[PDB]
Amino acid sequence: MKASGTLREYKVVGRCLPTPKCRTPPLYRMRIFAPNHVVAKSRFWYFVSQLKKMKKSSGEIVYCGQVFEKSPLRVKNFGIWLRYDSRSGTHNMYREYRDLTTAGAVTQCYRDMGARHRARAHSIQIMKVEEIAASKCRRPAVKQFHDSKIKFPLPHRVLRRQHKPRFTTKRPNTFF
Amino acid sequence: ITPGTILIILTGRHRGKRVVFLKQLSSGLLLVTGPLSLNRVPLRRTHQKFVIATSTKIDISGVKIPKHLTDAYFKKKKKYEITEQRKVDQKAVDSQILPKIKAVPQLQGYLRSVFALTNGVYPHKLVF
Amino acid sequence: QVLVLDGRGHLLGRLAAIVAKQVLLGRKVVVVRCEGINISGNFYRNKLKYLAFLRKRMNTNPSRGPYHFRAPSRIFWRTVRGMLPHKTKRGQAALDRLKVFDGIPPPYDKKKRMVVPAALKVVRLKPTRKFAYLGRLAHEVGWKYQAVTATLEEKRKEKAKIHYRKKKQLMRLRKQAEKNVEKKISKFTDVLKTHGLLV
Amino acid sequence: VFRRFVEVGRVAYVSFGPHAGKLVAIVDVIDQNRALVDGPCTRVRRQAMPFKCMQLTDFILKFPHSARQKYVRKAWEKADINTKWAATRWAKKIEARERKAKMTDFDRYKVMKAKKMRNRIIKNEVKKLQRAALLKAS
Amino acid sequence: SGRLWCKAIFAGYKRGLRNQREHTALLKIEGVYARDETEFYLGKRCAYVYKAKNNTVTPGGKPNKTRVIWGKVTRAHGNSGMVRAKFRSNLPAKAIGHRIRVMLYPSRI
Amino acid sequence: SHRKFSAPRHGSLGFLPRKRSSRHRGKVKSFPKDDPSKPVHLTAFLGYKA
RNA sequence: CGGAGCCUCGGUUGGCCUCGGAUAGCCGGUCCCCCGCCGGGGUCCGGUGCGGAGAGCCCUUCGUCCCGGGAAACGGGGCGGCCGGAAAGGGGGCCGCCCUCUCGCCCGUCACGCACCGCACGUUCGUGGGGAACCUGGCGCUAAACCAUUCGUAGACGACC
RNA sequence: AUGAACCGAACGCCGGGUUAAGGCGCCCGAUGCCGACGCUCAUCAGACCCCAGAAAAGGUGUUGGUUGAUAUAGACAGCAG
Ligand SMILES: [Mg+2]
Ligand SMILES: [Mg+2]
Ligand SMILES: [Mg+2]
Ligand SMILES: [Mg+2]
Ligand SMILES: [Mg+2]
Repeated sequence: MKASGTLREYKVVGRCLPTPKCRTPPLYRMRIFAPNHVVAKSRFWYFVSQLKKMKKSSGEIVYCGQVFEKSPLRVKNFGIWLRYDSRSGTHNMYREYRDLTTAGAVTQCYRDMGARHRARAHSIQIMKVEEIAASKCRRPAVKQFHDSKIKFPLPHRVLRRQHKPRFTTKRPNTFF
Repeated sequence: ITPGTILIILTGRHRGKRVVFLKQLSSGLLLVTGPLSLNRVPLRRTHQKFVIATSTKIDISGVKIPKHLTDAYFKKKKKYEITEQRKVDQKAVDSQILPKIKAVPQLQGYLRSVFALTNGVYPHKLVF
Repeated sequence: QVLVLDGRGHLLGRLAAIVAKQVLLGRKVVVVRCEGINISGNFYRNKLKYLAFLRKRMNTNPSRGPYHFRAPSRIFWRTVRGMLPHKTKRGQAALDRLKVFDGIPPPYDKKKRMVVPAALKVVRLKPTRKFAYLGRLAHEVGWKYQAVTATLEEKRKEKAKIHYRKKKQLMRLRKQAEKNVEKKISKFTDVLKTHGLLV
Repeated sequence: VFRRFVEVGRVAYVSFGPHAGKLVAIVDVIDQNRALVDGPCTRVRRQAMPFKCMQLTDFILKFPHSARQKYVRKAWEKADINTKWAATRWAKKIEARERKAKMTDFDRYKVMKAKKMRNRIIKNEVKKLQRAALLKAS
Repeated sequence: SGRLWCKAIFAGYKRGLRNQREHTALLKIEGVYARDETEFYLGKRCAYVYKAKNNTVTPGGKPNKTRVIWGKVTRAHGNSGMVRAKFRSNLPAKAIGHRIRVMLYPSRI
Repeated sequence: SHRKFSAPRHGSLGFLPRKRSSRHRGKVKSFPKDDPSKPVHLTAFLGYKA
């Protein structure tokens, strides 16, 4: 799997095929994040195969729908637990992000994990994502934004749109 | 392109000049004519493709062009000589067009002037 | 029709690429005050790289070896040449189109210098990074005309300062004239204001 | 020093992006390079917006960082931001820029004719002032 | 009584890194540097004007030494406003970095 | 292989272009640096070896 | 210095005649202020997504004809003097002249200019660079190098003194 | 870049369009996107399978993570008894 663009949160349920041994196999539900449902179901089967004695052929999907953010207009702090493979040995991580949507926080988690640890998407597997209150937040990089009277300027405005005035006589100003 | 609009001729000998548009001929060409007193433009045919149309129009719904001029009338015959009827029709249509355009301030001078491209003038950016 | 690019505050390679492409498009580009060209990285690394360039030399006959020019203008000219197919007629023609000078000669001091923001140091470099002046580096490596060029630059800057003072007083007189004549040019002003040329 | 500060309750002009050219009031700051914004009186929905596409102005209206769009409209209309923006010099030259882009061909000729005479009048007034300065000097 | 054609620079042929097709030419029209602005110039008539040694016939006037190679503008080329043009005869390589007139009578406004 | 016994190089490369001089009379490459404090005086002369 | 043509070479299709310089700060006025060979600093006032804006500025080319209104009367065109330029020197400014005008620009009236009958390289910087005499008149010009010979501070021959 | 074996893909002579692998500062067609998120100071930086060069060990350079501690009963410093 590759985290192409913003990920989407998928709710997927699956169960084994009915068998003469047991008529009703239990139904298992998982929360996953993937570019589309086609790879989402593949990820679900990968996790279920790794967890229980269920396989793609021995089981079947039931419902693979997309879970929308309940409050996409409220900024929320998300604590994300990770289990990824490094160059030698695997590690468990807890990282705090700050985003409007759970899927966006997961996408940002994939981006910065790959940036900081070279941990690619196939190496990273997500285990638990939840909304965490500011009091329960622990990482200072996220706690610093928890200020009612927050106020900061934009110090250095790097000149974008360089090539439109490409040949000009004016030295650009970075103070506004 | 609507009757009573202003056109810019780009190809013929009267290139770069602003002309008043009358109507569409039966041959598909545009029957255009400017005040000959202004920009020396007779009753002349022109092609729709080869003409730029600007967003400046006058209401000529109250004028009556002669109905005896058609594609055969403007068809080339075979040194060129001007017939008396051409002058008569040109005066007849000028007597109805020129007073109308003179209502709009600074319109006669605009028609007398020509169209040209200077430095930094780009047709895609400019809107006419 | 001829570009005059000020070399002050421009990154070496970043400016060279734009100049080389513009010249290959057929333009005539002249770069002025090459001693003000900045180079990214610390000054020691930049001079160390150029010292390595000096060491690289044909062994059997140094006369045929690489021609290490010490003047900032010729250093910039060489780095632009590296971005062109100078082995071909079009590449040599482009090099002929390009003219590079140290300082601001009288043929170009009376004109207005252009600045390319796409290669400006304060735009393409973080404020916390270190940079090296091409003129200082050239003097360190063997340029023999930093002082005389500096004196000439000082003299023309003083003369341009006097010219700018006269330009200022002309502008002030113009605005005083506009304020005194607005009564009889009002009809020639509102038209521009309604068409977005004087607001 | 600085005079414009990104704080809860400041409006900002948008240069590029989806809603370019429409003022939006920042409600809360999400991250270092992203903040929640909402323009209730200019038809801009509450959404995330990076700082690099918004130019903060010197207009601040007071409301809590979690207030709903209902209050933001109330604060915006009571502060009368729209008329203040219409009156500021910034929007005046923005609108003048739009006017000169909207300029037709016929009126462009009219402006060219008008500006020619205007330059002539200004130039002769300048030179008749210069000779007065010269005779005053000597 | 002035110029009635846009200015263009003959950048080069429609070429790959190691191959070039001479039937298509790349033109850089002055002023336009983006795809959303190169839409206007599609379908225009592009002409390369050059002089010669001996005289040649000139329509509507005395014969002189000027010759042209007519062509049209096919479609856009890249995000930087570069455009593709096809001429009746392939443009000679002498014209690299030289002015090409883009007419306006193939109008679409 | 290497040179068995190290020896100094014959001749000097500082005068490498050992060619007949283009000009007959020896010309002065650089005069001593001038200083305003000193009085005005000549810095060179021409004679003939006897 | 003060006319018409021929051959060849090509691209070009209005110019911008200038502060320096910062980018976690600038720009323009300003004296009610203090010092200096008008410049610098301090106070104050206007802007700053730069409007004294290269997203910018100037000229703008169809013309002639008559009369009228708006701007100019101090200016437009062309003969003498005064300075400004050295990094690869400015076809700039200033003061008088005998000639000339309300023509030059901005809006109104009048008509005309091969209206070459829809159709392409049109429109220029072009007295462009190089060459041959045709060319009428004016002001100034009658040289040097090489070979040969000698020299011998030099030298295979050239070369050099 | 370069190349008998690598990736795509196999070939009659051509026009139009679109792609694979690989690319889009310049050479050199194409990012002249107002591209997104972070890391990186190198006085030997780094820059794409085969591939053309590096190891064990260490860093109070800098970033993230794990675990165990102590602190308003007033800690780690730091200056004194
Ligand atoms: Mg030895
Ligand atoms: Mg020509
Ligand atoms: Mg394979
Ligand atoms: Mg093909
Ligand atoms: Mg390549």
